[PDB]
Amino acid sequence: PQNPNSTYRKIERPERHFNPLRVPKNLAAELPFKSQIVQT
Amino acid sequence: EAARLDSELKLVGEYGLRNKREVWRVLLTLSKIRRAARILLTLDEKDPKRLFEGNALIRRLVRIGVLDESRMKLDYVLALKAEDFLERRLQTLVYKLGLAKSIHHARVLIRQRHIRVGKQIVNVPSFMVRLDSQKHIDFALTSPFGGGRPGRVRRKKAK
Amino acid sequence: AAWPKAEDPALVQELLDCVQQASHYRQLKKGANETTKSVNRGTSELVILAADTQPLSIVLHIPLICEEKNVPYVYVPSKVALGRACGVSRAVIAVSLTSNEASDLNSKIRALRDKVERLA
Amino acid sequence: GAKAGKKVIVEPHRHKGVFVARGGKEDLLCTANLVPGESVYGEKRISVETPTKTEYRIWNPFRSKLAAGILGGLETIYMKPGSKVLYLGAASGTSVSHVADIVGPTGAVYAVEFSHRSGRDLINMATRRTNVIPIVEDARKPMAYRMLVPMVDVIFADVAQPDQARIVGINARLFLKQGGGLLISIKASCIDSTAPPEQVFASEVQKLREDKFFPKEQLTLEPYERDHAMVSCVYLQKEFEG
Amino acid sequence: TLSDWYNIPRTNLTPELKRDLQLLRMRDVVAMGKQFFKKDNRKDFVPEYCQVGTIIAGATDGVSGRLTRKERKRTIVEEVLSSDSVSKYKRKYHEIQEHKKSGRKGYYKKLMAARKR
Amino acid sequence: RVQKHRIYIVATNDRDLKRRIRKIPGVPIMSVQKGKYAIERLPGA
Amino acid sequence: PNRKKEQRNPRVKKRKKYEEKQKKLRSVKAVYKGGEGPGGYQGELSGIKTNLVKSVKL
Amino acid sequence: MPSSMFFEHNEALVPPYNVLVDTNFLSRTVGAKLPLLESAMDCLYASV
Amino acid sequence: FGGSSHAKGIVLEKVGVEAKQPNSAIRKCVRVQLIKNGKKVTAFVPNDGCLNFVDENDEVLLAGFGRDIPGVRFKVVKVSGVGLLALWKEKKEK
Amino acid sequence: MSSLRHAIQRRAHKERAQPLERQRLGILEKKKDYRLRARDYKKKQAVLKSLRQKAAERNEDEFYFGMMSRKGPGSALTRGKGFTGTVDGDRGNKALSVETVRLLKTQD
RNA sequence: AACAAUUGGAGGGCAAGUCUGGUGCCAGCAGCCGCGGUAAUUCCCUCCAAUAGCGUAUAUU
Repeated sequence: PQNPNSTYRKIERPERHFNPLRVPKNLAAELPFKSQIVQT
Repeated sequence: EAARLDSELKLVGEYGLRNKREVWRVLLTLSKIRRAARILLTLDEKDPKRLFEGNALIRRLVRIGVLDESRMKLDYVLALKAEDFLERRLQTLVYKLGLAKSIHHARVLIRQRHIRVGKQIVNVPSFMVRLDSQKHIDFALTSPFGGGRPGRVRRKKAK
Repeated sequence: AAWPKAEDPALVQELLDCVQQASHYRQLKKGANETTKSVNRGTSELVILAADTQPLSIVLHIPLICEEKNVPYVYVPSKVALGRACGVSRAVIAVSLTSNEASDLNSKIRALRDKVERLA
Repeated sequence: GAKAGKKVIVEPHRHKGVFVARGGKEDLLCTANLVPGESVYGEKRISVETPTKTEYRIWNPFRSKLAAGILGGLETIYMKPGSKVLYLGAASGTSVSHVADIVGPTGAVYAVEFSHRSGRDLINMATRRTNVIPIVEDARKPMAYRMLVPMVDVIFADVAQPDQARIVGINARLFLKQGGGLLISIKASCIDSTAPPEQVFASEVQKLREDKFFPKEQLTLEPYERDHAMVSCVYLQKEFEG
Repeated sequence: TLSDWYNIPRTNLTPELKRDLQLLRMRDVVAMGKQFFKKDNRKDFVPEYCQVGTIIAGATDGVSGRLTRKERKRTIVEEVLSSDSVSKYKRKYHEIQEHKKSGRKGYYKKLMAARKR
Repeated sequence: RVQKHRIYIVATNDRDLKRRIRKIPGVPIMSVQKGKYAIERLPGA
Repeated sequence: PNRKKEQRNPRVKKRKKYEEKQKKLRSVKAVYKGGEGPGGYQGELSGIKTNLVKSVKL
Repeated sequence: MPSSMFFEHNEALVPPYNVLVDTNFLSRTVGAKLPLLESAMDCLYASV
Repeated sequence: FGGSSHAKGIVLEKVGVEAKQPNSAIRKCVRVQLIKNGKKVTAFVPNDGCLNFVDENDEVLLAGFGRDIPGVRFKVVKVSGVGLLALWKEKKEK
Repeated sequence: MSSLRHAIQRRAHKERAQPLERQRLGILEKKKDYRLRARDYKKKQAVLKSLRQKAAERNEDEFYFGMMSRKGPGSALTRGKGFTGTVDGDRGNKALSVETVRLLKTQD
């Protein structure tokens, strides 16, 4: 009288990483000089 | 406090003891002996009870080998500490006389009936061994280390 | 060359007795070569030599390294008395005796080289 | 560990004339060889040329109390290239060779020893080096070599005597400058064998202090020795060079 | 050149000497737990005055305390590369790489293929 | 002096100095409680 | 409350407690632990630090 | 860290005990009429 | 309550069994009829599990404290002769 | 109290994984992974909020002397397909003169 | 997994559980209680003290 989804299992969690900070083209184009995003 | 905890932990670690009760016991007997030496020092020299009584006390502590036989003065018997008594106890004489590999092995080899002291065999590791009786600490006769039968594991090994 | 000559009125006797007790506590390096190893390695707490050496040059070398390591040395006048003081059945010509952290033997070494310091 | 032929670079130490040789798995305190190509007592040493010439004798804290103090974390050692050092208790001239390597060609080490045999090895080493003088006399009689020693900057003291502060006392009252360096190795088992070593060290410091020195620091040499102290003090002033 | 340190010259800083200086600030990783060192975290590890020497000879040790012809190598880094535990370096390195590829981008790319399949 | 050598027993009574050298470890404080003396942190008698 | 096999014997518990507090005093202060051993001074193992002054001003 | 310390236990103090005396203590023992060497002697049981 | 050290009592009302917090002092305190004094004092049952053992009308021994309601002063030690901690552990029945 | 707590009253409670159908879809975020993507999104939107307040509250007639030694972000018309919103940086490459390239090609 | 050492205290971690507060995603107190499952499950502790002894209450010195 059992269910297989009901049993406790081991949970494997890789370390969560997220994508970097994605500023839009027009915002980064229209923001002033001391803060202008400098990407090579 | 903490000075007593590190002090008595140093005593229960230097010499292989089971609790702090034996430490307090040894400091109690040293308190009585050192007390008697103090109240003998209260009188002058040529007070004949300081001469004969203090002479008898330093002869008894030379005889049980706590006070070293070189120094013969009641100030030098005031200057004692509990590592002298624990250094004179039987367990530490088993280890310092090298019958045992460690001090806890020495207390095992005393509650275990493997050692004798002279004619007696001694179960108590708190036995205040006399300086004259220091040399005759050895293994007991029916033990596997003093001849005799080779004991349980080798009996079940031969069978 | 035996200018730290120990005196037969019981200073020799306390030296040889402490030799025997260190022999029973296994704190004892016997013979000139093993004495030399203990002094050069710096384990040595005190060192006795024997002035009854038939050429004494063969033990004259260790007062140098004992002066370098600053350990007290003293001569007893009989290598046979030193030899059965050790318990060897041969003649021990020069003996060195070390110490540990906690022993009444270490106390006896301390008082003994206090007397050797009263000589030198 | 420090095998013969391992590559090991040399950088200066914090002191004047003392060097430290860092290798892959170890480091080695070392001085500069005054007479190149010659080891004194059979020690490892380091050769390097300018970018034949440069040579660095490796210095042992087990055979030298002063190396035990420099690896023991001493503030100053008072000795520099150009100093005058009065070494007391100079057995065989080994640490006298390292002090002579510190004060260098323009310095002067005044080695004093009582024994004639260490006198002879001292005359061998002190015949090889020309800044060390050999003096074989009693350190308890400074008026024997008062014709030999001028006013020195530093006194190093390594004697195994019970009257060590008195010996260094009269030697400083004849030969040590106004505001002089003093660096004493102390063996508590040699002064008082039945007393605790901190109390022996503090009592010897007090005997220097009523002998009118000024103790700057004390350190105990105890990963390398047992019950040994190194006391660094300064004669008649609070600050060293005056 | 220092005038009171007996003319140790200034560091003729070459890329091999700079590798050796890096190895000397990194000797704790070299002896992989078997020997730990004085933690020396200064920012600029290159000193002002250095001089690359070799140990010559102890007059009591010549049997075991002496490098051989196939071991008197040219740099400290070549000595460390000559020694053992190089596969131990690579083993610990792939523990670290297997932990730094944990959930980064091949993981999420596998998730996208798993959903789209 | 006690901070330098740390051998001594300090015989004091004031809360200022007794509280000052309860901060540095392993020193005994001897006081006088009106009929006899007292020892704070010497683990002997 | 679930207790330990080391807590079962008080003598074993003070033995394992002294071994740890002998271990921690190695980390803090400097213990002698013998002079030069067999090999005879392979250098100052565990580094040399030049700025550090570990001494009591007096 | 000073010699002869085992985790806030000075093993370096052993009889004959040294004792720095303060002005507070000399005032309060001449006030408590309690002689100094004999009562330090009596509270430590050891030569000071 | 300074003449005797332990006082017997009747559990009168389990005060605040309808509370929400499982180990708050409201749920822990119990109204007690003191036998010899006749007063009604409330006392801290030290657990909600022990509160499941403290029943109505039962003879209950109480003691003091020593140091959510600072001011309730006594403490339930026994229920019907058996100690309440020995009831909390599985030592004894009642 | 902590002394008045049993050992079954300290049992860790077990987190439940996904059904085997959803095992394709991934990790069941429970509270930790939710807090990681929530704090990461809050940080991103906080930085974008500060940058929108920059671009809104910027001064059009501003002058810096780095504008005489930098090339600006341009527009979609001056940059075209190679338009990101950013300012390019220097790789350290340079147009190298003809004498020194003669030196480098005698070496080559 | 035994020939089966205790008595006190301090602290950490935990659910598709519960309860409460409130200008989302926070915080609180707390949790033997969770979807299934009881021949079902095999999962989480560290430190301090005394230690065949120890805790607690009042009188207290």
